[PDB]
Amino acid sequence: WIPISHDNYKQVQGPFYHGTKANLAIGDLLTTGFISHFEDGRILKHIYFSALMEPAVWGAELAMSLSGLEGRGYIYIVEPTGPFEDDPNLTNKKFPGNPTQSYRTCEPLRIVGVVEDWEGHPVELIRGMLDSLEDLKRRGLHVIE
Ligand SMILES: CO[C@H]1/C=C/O[C@@]2(C)Oc3c(C)c(O)c4c(O)c(c(/C=N/N5CCN(C)CC5)c(O)c4c3C2=O)NC(=O)/C(C)=C\C=C\[C@H](C)[C@H](O)[C@@H](C)[C@@H](O)[C@@H](C)[C@H](OC(C)=O)[C@@H]1C
Ligand SMILES: CO[C@H]1/C=C/O[C@@]2(C)Oc3c(C)c(O)c4c(O)c(c(/C=N/N5CCN(C)CC5)c(O)c4c3C2=O)NC(=O)/C(C)=C\C=C\[C@H](C)[C@H](O)[C@@H](C)[C@@H](O)[C@@H](C)[C@H](OC(C)=O)[C@@H]1C
Repeated sequence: WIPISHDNYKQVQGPFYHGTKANLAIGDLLTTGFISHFEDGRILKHIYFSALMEPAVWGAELAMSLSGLEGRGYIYIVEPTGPFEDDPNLTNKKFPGNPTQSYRTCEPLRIVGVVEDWEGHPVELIRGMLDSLEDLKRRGLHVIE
């Protein structure tokens, strides 16, 4: 397993997926739903995406739940427009390496397509992460812009 950094992200093949509450068209830039999060003594602002579909399904479900909104989110096929790196939240935490192929970037995502069809996770599965994210939100440690 090879860590993805600003030195080697160009070696990562798409496609990529992003889950969100944002309602945008193909060709639009995602400048919304960046996450302000605490890391190494400061707030950083990143948008998150994956080379696999399922992490974006989680991203859409949690975007909708944290926003208190009804229904399924949106999943976009995306390209980063600047350097990206492993999401440290999902890298050498619960699993070795970055098995969900989840990445973060400081620059907007380009929407290049839409995912229409997916099977969601049961809400019970979403509740434990939502509880944790609600607390981090209250503490200003992870905040959707
Ligand atoms: C694609 O990721 C998803 C599913 C992966 O599928 C799956 C199978 O692969 C996972 C990987 C590779 C992990 O590394 C991981 C993990 O590191 C983690 C929790 C569980 N966290 N919590 C719930 C259990 N509770 C005891 C502790 C808090 C996980 O479940 C997973 C996990 C999975 O379930 N982290 C922790 O336990 C700790 C120490 C802190 C958590 C902090 C916040 C809450 C999270 O970081 C937020 C910012 C998000 O990152 C997640 C919600 C992910 O949603 C997205 C869209 O990113 C989600 C895991
Ligand atoms: C008393 O301890 C606190 C210090 C407060 O004050 C303050 C100013 O000083 C801090 C120090 C000195 C840290 O060293 C620190 C830190 O190392 C860290 C996060 C924040 N972590 N996350 C932010 C969200 N993001 C999506 C995931 C990573 C922090 O906020 C802090 C932090 C503060 O905020 N984390 C990480 O580096 C990594 C790599 C992962 C952590 C994973 C989970 C999420 C955490 O373990 C959860 C379960 C909590 O245990 C902490 C958040 C503590 O919060 C409480 C109330 O217990 C906090 C350390």
